[PDB]
Amino acid sequence: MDEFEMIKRNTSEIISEEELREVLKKDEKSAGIGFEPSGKIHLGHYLQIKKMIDLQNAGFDIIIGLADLHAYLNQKGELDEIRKIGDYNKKVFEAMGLKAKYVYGSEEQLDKDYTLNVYRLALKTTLKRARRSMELIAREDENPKVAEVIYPIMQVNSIHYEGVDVAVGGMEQRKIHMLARELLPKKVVCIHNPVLTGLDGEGKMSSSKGNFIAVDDSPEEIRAKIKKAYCPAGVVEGNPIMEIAKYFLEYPLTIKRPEKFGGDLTVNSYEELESLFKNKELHPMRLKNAVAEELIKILEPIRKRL
Amino acid sequence: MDEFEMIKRNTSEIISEEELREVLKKDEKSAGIGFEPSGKIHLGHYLQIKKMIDLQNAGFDIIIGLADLHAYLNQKGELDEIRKIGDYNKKVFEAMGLKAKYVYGSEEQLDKDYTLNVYRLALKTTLKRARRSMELIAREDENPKVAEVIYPIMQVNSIHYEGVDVAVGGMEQRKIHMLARELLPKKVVCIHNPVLTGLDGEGKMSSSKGNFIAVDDSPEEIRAKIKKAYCPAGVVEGNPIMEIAKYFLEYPLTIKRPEKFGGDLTVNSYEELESLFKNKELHPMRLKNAVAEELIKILEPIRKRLSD
Ligand SMILES: N[C@@H](Cc1ccc(OCc2ccccc2[N+](=O)[O-])cc1)C(=O)O
Ligand SMILES: N[C@@H](Cc1ccc(OCc2ccccc2[N+](=O)[O-])cc1)C(=O)O
Repeated sequence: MDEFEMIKRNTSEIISEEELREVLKKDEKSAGIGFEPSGKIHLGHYLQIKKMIDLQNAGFDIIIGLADLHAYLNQKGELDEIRKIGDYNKKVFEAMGLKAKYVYGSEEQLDKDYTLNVYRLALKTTLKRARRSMELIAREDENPKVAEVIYPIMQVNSIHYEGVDVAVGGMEQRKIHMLARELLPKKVVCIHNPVLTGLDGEGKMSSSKGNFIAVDDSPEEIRAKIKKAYCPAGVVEGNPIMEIAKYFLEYPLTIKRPEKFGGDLTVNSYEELESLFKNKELHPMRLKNAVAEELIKILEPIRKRL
Repeated sequence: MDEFEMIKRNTSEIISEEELREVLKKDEKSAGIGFEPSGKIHLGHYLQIKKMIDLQNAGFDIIIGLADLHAYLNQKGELDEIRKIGDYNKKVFEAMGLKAKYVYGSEEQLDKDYTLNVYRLALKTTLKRARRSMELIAREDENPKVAEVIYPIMQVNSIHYEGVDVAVGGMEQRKIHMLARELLPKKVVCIHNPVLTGLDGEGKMSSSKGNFIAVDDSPEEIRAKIKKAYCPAGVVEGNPIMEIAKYFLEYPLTIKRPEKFGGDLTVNSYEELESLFKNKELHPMRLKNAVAEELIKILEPIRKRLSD
């Protein structure tokens, strides 16, 4: 019910709870997230988009940032019209149902007033702090580059020119946000979403890793990717199919099971599901076939809307 | 003599010797230097301006850069209207005889096309490279700031957007210029002028430490400032008064001396003067007063034009 807990849902960290409550009292508020344009949109993008719609529905005006520059800066893509990728990216977010104010990076990040504050910011940032903020975002080049330390201050100075009271992002962005809370004049609050494990089970879910499900993928592809996933019995930590169960699932839900071995088991909470998978009452194969079907149902509207 | 040797004169290093010749053969040609604007213009600035005039005499169109932006980036000053300070510096350089295209930094270091190339350059520059190039130009901060690593690329990028075939500066700016030779497509020629030691002798000449002789200093000060200089008999290295004779005074010179100790002696070259000090044949009080009197003469026209 309460808009606080609706926002706090599935959020690993909120800095801070109290500070959020004070700016909830304000009449007009803004929340902002930024995405580097990626070819295929995966589930980790959806989870963040969910929380923006939660803030949007809570009265927030939403700013979504497309970091077309950081593609060159972080060597993500040496393509000119990456905006074309971001166009589709912008379209996919609208298909999910988030009407926001999409601000491309190249529009606002070469202005003289902004570039000045970037140097002003570099006057207060130390080399050690900047590298520390990029331990989970950068590429960790053997011969590191000057662009690595420019990425955080541009990230921090962007938050300023967007003036968003709420700054959202993955847990990867925790350190740049703490740096931004230190240097920026206004103390924006930070909402950090959990990092999804991949279907490989070894690393985080990223498109380049290939361990990703796409809202654009075909129903049979979702069946196959899940069928091969790292779903171990008695494992809830590091289990990606259990992560899908925690976030993108709707309760109650019916799991088909013949009565000889148990019976149709309707679950009403992930904590119920977590207790049954941990004590080995539910088999991974059964969990995979169940989680797959709802995901196909949930991503199907977003699919046809494209 | 020839425009080469006039340009080589009193230069520590020229990268490259063969390249400068090819630049001189080109009819149209440009050379550029840059200065962080300071309140008082000491002798160390005059030496750099001289070599621009030597480049200007050879036909090089000259560009002087005023690093108004780097007044904050290196924390040289937090004052806003540094322009008025640098505007006084403009006329000061003209009195020395240098008419040039003065380009303020802030008027171009914030453009869209310039800023973008800074990032594109940061995608080819490593952190260790920029940190080493800043060794002689740093503030020796305990916790280094990101602005220290940003500074050299802006220089390397400023050199590009000025397209100056000849990039000239102090010997401390060597590594920044060696970075521009590696990164920039046009291999600009580098001319490195020596570093003048300060009157204290322990440090170098800077407007901060106060061990400087300004071109607007009053004639009695030049005598008193030189009177308390580190002039060690028999040492030419690290001798500031010796360096004044090497780069600024004109020859031949006759030092006044009673006959009993050798009489008035005629020195026709700094090498002869350098030989006498090593051979103890010349006392510092003599060399001090002699160097001072010749200096006020040289600084007299520049000093008068500033007045009124
Ligand atoms: N680091 C991300 C990419 C990224 C790049 C720039 C960026 O700053 C812009 C911004 C910042 C805070 C609030 C709102 C906005 N905004 O412009 O809407 C945000 C994200 C990644 O690793 O994907
Ligand atoms: N480093 C100096 C100050 C300094 C600042 C900027 C600078 O680059 C600009 C430039 C460079 C070469 C040719 C032309 C131009 N230009 O843009 O006119 C050069 C020197 C000091 O520490 O005193």
